[PDB]
Amino acid sequence: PLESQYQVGPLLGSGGFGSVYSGIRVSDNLPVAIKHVEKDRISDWGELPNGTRVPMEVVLLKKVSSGFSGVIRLLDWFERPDSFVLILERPEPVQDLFDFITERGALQEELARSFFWQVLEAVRHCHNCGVLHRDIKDENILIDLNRGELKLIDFGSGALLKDTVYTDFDGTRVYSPPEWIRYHRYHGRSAAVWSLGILLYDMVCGDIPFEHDEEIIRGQVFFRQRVSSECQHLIRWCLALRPSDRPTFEEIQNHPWMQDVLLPQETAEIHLH
Ligand SMILES: Fc1cccc(F)c1-c1ccc2[nH]nc(-c3cncc(O[C@H]4CNCCC45CC5)n3)c2c1
Repeated sequence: PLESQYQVGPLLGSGGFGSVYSGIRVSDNLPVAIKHVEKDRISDWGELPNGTRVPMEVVLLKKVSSGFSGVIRLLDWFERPDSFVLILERPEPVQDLFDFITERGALQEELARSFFWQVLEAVRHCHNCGVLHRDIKDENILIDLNRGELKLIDFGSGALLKDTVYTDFDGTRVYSPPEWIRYHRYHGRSAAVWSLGILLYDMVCGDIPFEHDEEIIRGQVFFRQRVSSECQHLIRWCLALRPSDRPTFEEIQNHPWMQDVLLPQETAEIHLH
């Protein structure tokens, strides 16, 4: 079942998401990632078209898993007595964006643009498929270093997308919007756009803009690195205090800072190889 089909490799890491291992699919030597989650730690359950009780993460991944490569593909999954196991794709060589930024510091704007654009395409794809990630951040983005392609990972804090208010949140606090901090209420799209402003700031400054609740609520952005005025403007727009003042995905991608994006392969050749 799981035992024979996959050869298990080293532990890649563990956290709120559970424990993830490197691995190889025995049949064709396909590189994979093997993710284990205990049932006790799963608060958010969902149901398949089969009518089967699984972790919401499995529901969400199946809804977004198609030829589009901006989201990590779910290859298979298994239930065990006290856990679920997910077999996910694994690009090779790969590095998560948090580690990449830690090593480089602030990213050049051309590179940040390419990366941010790909994140946007991936988030739009999720939203089109009825899925809200709810934990967009550097740690949850992988870079395929050869192709220069980014992938979203870890849908364990996600939800079905809806147009009504959310009153639960389980993502990362420092990426969460002021309406959550103050009222424990938010809407999907506008909260996602706030997290994208935090992410963009992180890319171009090398760290997140806010640490404490009061800074989030105050929403005053200070630039610690040299950042173009157009990029500063896009960031401040994404981080508007009122949800309804934030741009739509379309407005973000039509913003002047976002024009003439590099292709992924060009991005790898210039910045990654
Ligand atoms: F294979 C890898 C090597 C180095 C870093 C990586 F992130 C990976 C990798 C490759 C394929 C993957 N598919 N899914 C994951 C995954 C899923 N959920 C969580 C998660 O967390 C990792 C990324 N941020 C830091 C913590 C982490 C354990 C290392 N990865 C995945 C990861």
